[PDB]
Amino acid sequence: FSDPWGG
Amino acid sequence: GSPGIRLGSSEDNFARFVCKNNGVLFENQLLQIGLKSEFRQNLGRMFIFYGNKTSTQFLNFTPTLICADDLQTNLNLQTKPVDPTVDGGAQVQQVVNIECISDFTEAPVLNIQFRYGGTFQNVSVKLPITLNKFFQPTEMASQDFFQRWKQLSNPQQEVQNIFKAKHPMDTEITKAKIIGFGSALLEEVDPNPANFVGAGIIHTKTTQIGCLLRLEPNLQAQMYRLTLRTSKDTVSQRLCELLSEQF
Repeated sequence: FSDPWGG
Repeated sequence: GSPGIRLGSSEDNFARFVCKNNGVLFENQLLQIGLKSEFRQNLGRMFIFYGNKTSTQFLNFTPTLICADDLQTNLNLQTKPVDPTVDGGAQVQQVVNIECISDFTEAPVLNIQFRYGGTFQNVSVKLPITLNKFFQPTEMASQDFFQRWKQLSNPQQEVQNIFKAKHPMDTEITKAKIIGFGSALLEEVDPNPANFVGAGIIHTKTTQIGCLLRLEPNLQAQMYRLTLRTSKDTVSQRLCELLSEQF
């Protein structure tokens, strides 16, 4: 899943 | 008209969450707020993450969602309780269940209030729940696109914006931004190969709005002409406004 901290 | 330096405001990074769902929405010297969300039909679920950047724990961590009255009639948000104690270096999660009742333009406000080092901390940031999140992309053949494009009746349903590019023009990025926005990116529909074409349906509890869009670049001018043709004037206006800010 995509990282909540990566953006 | 929303004046003043957009730094240390409630929306410094809002636009970064229109074409993607994850990332750091806000960050001061005590708190980090991250996101992830998913949407389906007229529903969504957003996870908000609160990171404690200090060596000290926060107390009475109270995040609240605030919507003007107008926004509350179009967007229904429900949330679960959040652990009120956040250890230093620790993270806590909040779940927001989303139901779109009708198209909306305003954004919810997320207010964070907590205790740190014996002091009261308050933070307010605009939450990136936007209309295009309820898109259902619709792939279709060229001929079908043009037939639908030409079925628009009331001029209020077409909204056009000729604006300056804020970002270097780049074909792949543009394609990526359109896909991320939510509609389908239809390849080779416009006879002018330099233009982009999209199509999708915006889903809400009370009405489904068919949506078409054309994006025209002008390298010399460093501008784009974006056109939204949908079955509801307010949807065309909000989608065009949101999409225009991305390029």
